[PDB]
Amino acid sequence: SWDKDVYPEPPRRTPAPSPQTSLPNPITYLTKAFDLLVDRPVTLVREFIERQHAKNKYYYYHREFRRVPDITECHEKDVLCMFEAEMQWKRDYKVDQEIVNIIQERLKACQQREGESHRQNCAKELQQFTQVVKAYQDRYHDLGAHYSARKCLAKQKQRMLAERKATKEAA
Amino acid sequence: MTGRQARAPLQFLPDEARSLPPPKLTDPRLAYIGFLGYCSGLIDNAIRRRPVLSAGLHRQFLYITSFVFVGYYLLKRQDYMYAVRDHDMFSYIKSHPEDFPEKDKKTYREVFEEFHPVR
Amino acid sequence: MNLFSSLTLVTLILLTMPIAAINFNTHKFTNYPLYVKTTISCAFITSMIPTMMFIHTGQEMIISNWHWLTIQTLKLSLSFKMDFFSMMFVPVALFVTWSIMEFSMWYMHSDPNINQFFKYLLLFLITMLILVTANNLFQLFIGWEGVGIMSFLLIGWWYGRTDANTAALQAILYNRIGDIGFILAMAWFLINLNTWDLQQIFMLNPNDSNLPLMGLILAATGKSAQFGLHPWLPSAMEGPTPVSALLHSSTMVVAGIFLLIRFYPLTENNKFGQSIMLCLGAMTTLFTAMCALTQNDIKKIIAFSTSSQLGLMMVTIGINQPHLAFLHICT
Amino acid sequence: SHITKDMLPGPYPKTPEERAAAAKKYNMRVEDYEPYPDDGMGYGDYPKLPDRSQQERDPWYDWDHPDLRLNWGEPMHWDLDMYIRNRVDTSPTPVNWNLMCKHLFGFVAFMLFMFWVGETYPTYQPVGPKQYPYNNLYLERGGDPNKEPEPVVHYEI
Amino acid sequence: FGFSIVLVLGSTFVAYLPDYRMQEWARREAERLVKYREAHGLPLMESNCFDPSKIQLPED
Amino acid sequence: IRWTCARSANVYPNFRPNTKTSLLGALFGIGPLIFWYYVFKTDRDRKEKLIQEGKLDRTFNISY
Amino acid sequence: MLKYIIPTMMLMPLTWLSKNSMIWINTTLHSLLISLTSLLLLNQFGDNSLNFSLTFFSDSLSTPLLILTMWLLPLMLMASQHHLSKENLARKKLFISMLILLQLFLIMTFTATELIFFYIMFEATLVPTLIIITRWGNQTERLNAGLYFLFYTLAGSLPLLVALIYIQNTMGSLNFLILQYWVQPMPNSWSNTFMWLACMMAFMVKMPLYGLHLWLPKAHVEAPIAGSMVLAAILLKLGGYGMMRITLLLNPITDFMAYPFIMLSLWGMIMTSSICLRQTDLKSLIAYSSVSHMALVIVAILIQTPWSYMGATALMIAHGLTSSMLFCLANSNYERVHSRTMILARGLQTLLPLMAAWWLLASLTNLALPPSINLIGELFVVMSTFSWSNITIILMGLNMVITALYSLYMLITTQRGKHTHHINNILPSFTRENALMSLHMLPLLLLSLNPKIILGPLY
Amino acid sequence: VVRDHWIHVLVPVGFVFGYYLDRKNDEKLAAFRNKSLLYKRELKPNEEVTWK
Repeated sequence: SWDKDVYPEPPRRTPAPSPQTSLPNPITYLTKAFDLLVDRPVTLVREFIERQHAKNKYYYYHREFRRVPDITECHEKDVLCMFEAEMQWKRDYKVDQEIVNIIQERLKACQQREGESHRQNCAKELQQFTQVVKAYQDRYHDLGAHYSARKCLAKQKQRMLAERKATKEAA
Repeated sequence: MTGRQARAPLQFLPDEARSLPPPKLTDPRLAYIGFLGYCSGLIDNAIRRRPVLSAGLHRQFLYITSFVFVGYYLLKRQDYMYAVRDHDMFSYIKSHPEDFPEKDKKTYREVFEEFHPVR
Repeated sequence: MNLFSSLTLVTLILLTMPIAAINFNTHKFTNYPLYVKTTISCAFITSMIPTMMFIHTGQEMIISNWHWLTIQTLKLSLSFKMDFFSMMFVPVALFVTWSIMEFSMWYMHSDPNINQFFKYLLLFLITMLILVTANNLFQLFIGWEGVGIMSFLLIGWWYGRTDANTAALQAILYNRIGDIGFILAMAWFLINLNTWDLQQIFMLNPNDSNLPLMGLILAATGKSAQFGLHPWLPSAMEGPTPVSALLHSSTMVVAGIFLLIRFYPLTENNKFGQSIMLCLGAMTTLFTAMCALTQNDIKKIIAFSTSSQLGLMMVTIGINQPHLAFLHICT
Repeated sequence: SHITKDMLPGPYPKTPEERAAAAKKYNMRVEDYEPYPDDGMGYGDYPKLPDRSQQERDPWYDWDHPDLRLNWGEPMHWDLDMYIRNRVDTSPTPVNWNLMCKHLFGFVAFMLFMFWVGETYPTYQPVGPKQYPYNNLYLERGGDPNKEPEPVVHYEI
Repeated sequence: FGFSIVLVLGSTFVAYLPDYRMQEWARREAERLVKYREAHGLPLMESNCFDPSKIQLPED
Repeated sequence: IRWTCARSANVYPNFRPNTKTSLLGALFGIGPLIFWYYVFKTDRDRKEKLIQEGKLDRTFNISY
Repeated sequence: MLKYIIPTMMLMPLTWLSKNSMIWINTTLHSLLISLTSLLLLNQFGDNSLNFSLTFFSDSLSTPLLILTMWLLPLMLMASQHHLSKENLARKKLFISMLILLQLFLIMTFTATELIFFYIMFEATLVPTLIIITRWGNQTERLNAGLYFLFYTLAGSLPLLVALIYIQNTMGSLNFLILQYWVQPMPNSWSNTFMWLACMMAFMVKMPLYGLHLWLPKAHVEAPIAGSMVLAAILLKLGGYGMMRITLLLNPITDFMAYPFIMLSLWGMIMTSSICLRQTDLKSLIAYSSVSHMALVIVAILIQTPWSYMGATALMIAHGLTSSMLFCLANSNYERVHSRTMILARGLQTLLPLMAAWWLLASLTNLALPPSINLIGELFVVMSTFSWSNITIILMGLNMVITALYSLYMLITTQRGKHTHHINNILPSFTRENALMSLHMLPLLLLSLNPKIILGPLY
Repeated sequence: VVRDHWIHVLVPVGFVFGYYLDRKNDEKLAAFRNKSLLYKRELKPNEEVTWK
């Protein structure tokens, strides 16, 4: 299962077809025979396997880590701060990429479920996609291959100094 | 780097060399030396046409013994030489505080280095 | 619907037993042509049902699973999508191929290399199916180069005959010029829309799109025997008869225009694009019809006729009318 | 094995003994041995042949090598890998070569110019644009939920 | 000892093992973090990954 | 055998550097290389200056 | 890691104190055991590399190459009989122990930490290749092959030592981590240009780049099959691995000083794919094919994208398997007829009707048939270089076209159309060559299913 | 059946040997037993170990 909070669904909408025919309805005959002749034995087998696995219980824990401070609270060369600093940063980097993946899967689900009216009621999800990806583009983009942490902070300092000079000139 | 008490004659191992830790039994370097000695006895069989691995077992034991011994003395001398080099370095550190000043740790909240992106 | 997805995925997986069967049997089944024909018939009857469900209401659905190398900000799973084209083309192609299975039972009565022939022909069908179904665009590229190389093998079925493998060389070369156009298209979609998937392409419609449209145009005119890059077509008629029939009836001949059909929201606008579409198609159609006069080999004539009809479909994409072109494909 | 003097250093000179040697070596007629000549492009002393030679050699002679028209002992023209049939077919054409290229370039040039004449001069059946219902069918193009109404209407005519 | 002990056992052994380079860990961790940043209103994926209080621009 | 030994191993002997050999060598070996070199300098300096202005379409250009 | 080092040593006195009809089973069996032993290694996770000592460690660049090495040894050791089983017992034992010492230095090289230790193990990788190809070089110019070989590799790899010692005594020690965590950028004085030029030029020589690929073709056309497989797969991807590591330093000038090498690599990639369209000596087509794929590797290394490094390592491993397999097939054909030429041995769809299946399968991998790994490599490198520039795709696609046509020419030239019918000595296929093909093309398709293993550090 | 042939048993013995020696070397390398900021709990419940 999942968290429907973080994977939202639009509320369900289904009508009932009302013939207004006299052939009638072959596919209803087929889907009833399908349910009785396919969906029954797999239901029984899943019952069997559920008992055979719930007879004894395992658990797998979601791994969680602490928060070792920063690169900005680390000294000159002095590796034993920088090491924890960079592994903390790189684990944030991987979880940040997967956040981008989750936003994109929401966007695909909105494309398929909203149908051929594209620009109807995906635009808030499109809005937050362009917001988060403006952040990602501004923050992790043009560092290249050997990103460690130091180029990241260099991009940070240089970016906000450029913006500071820009707002100083604009005022 | 020069002697440093060649005054104070040649003295293959000084009597100040009986404070360092000795090389232990079956330390891996003299194990390598013994392997080299075994191989030396083996090629010693191999030069002449006497057969390998056999008919020379006293010579194999001889070459093993002699090379392990010589390597043992040189391991003791080697450890002494690095000890005297470290102690002279730290003595010249402590002798003059005036020329090796303490680099105050400019932590990275204030250190400025530019970016130069690889696109 | 569980019925809908279940029946579509088994229409896939019914085309997967027989290759593994004669890869695992080694006791030569006499009933092997009858076996491949009856599994194509069973794939047909499973494929008739959800298309009629689709026309019956809609319920227009995609499947997407088993993601591998979900590396950076993108991801790619094996995924394919049931809208209209990949929904109800597959019965026509299976039906045509079922009849050609009959006809090649008879026509190839006199070769002991018949079993390998049916293995290649079913393999070509699998790749044509995975081409026409997918929306994850890497899987489209899988189907692309696979139908190219099965075209290579089945044109070069009769080894010997230096003209035949010459012809197969031309065929695989114009497939690779289709490949240079297609990978340029994939390049632009990756570096400017953070994926290569149909749905996000349609979601975020760009403004400047001339470079990927030129790439797609190159892909179609490589793949589907259009002018400049047409003349691998009598070359393709060098081979045996039912290979040629399936090669230029529906499968592998329509894959060039299938792509341009599939990107109709992107080729809505850019009137420069639609002008390129219909001008190129008119050029193809006139040149192959003018060349089709005064010919005397039958298969060269039928191939030139199929190039003329494909040029009509390029013009049909030039006007904003994609679904009539799909109608033209099936008929 | 193979003799040392069945390799091949140096070109043609001097003409008595060296051309006699190459005639004995490459198994050719004496005054049909042609080196390239020596512009120093490599090329050693290997012969020139009449250079097309593979949609030649009409296929009913029944030589030895069936798909190459070999006869086990011809001196084998230098560029043979470009001349196996399946690579380059130099048939004597039914027309010319100049007539071919002039007519092909002429036809494709004329048709592309007619395409340009088409591109500047469209057809249209004489009809104004459609009457989209809500302000050129706004709110269902690219977005714009409450930003700006864009007022433009249609009248019954 | 080349297929019957190597190939199929290697097929199992590399078909699955734990999350090589922390993959599904990152899936579920991003799940929980984005659910938290929806459930407490603050914008998801804050830009400026280091704290601007702990930064010092050199001056002109 | 005689054709193959003439084709590969009997090139480098024999040779002399002629005007035709040296001319065609520096033409067909260095010409395309230096041409492609200048055109990639030109394309790269365009794109560097243009995104240095900042008015490029890299609104989302992550897969670099 | 010494758990892998020390049985690879103890596989050597094994081969001495076995006898006739007794060396073979021991060597092959135990080498396969070591292959399982390093299949155990792949644990590598997340934060960093994994450290096998105060001395050894493994990046995830090093794990698939290391497993490829321990896979490729028993394959090789089976492959290199029937062309030396009729030579003497002592010389045969010397041959097997030569290859084992070779593998030992390759494991030493791939699991390096210090780049000076890496350099020592680089040229210790060199010296058995020399002795094998010269002692069984099997044609009249094995002399010149070994001579060209060793002088290109040393005289390119010689000043690399000087540059690394200079870096050693300007920036402390040489852990890959302390090469990292402490590297500071170095500007555009001309000394920096020469230092970068020294390091990158030595590995350029070992890739090859285009102006230094005539190192290669003599050193593969006049090699035995064992040294050829060794040389191609392990040594060329070893050079690529070295540049992949030491490109961590000297990023702030590689942009300004990387323009000639990319252009050399691109125009040479086109020229090399063209030059392998018309040659005889079928053995050499795989060599020029290898130069084409390594030129694409070098494009991927000098552009510095994580996309580019993922494509680079996949292209490395897939081309290693393709070239090693295809060398083994060409040796099968040369065992059939004593020619090595291309246009002679023809036919063979009729005869040996399943040797052609392996030719077809390798030829389509070298085509980059799409579920395979080689297309994954080439595709991501093309994506990364198109983000590098909007123009280079002319060269990449034209490489794809000419690669398709020469690879297909290799397929349908020698094994299509008509047997020359004065051959009458080729045997039907042994079990051994069928086993060798089976050991190549099961792992290539099995990685074609699940390839998340072999992508690089920037996964 | 060991004295039948001792040739074939050598490489797993060597593998176990190198594995044992890497155990001993990393246990000589037992600095920072709990002193990281990220992996630091109390020794529990009985005997003073977190990796061995």
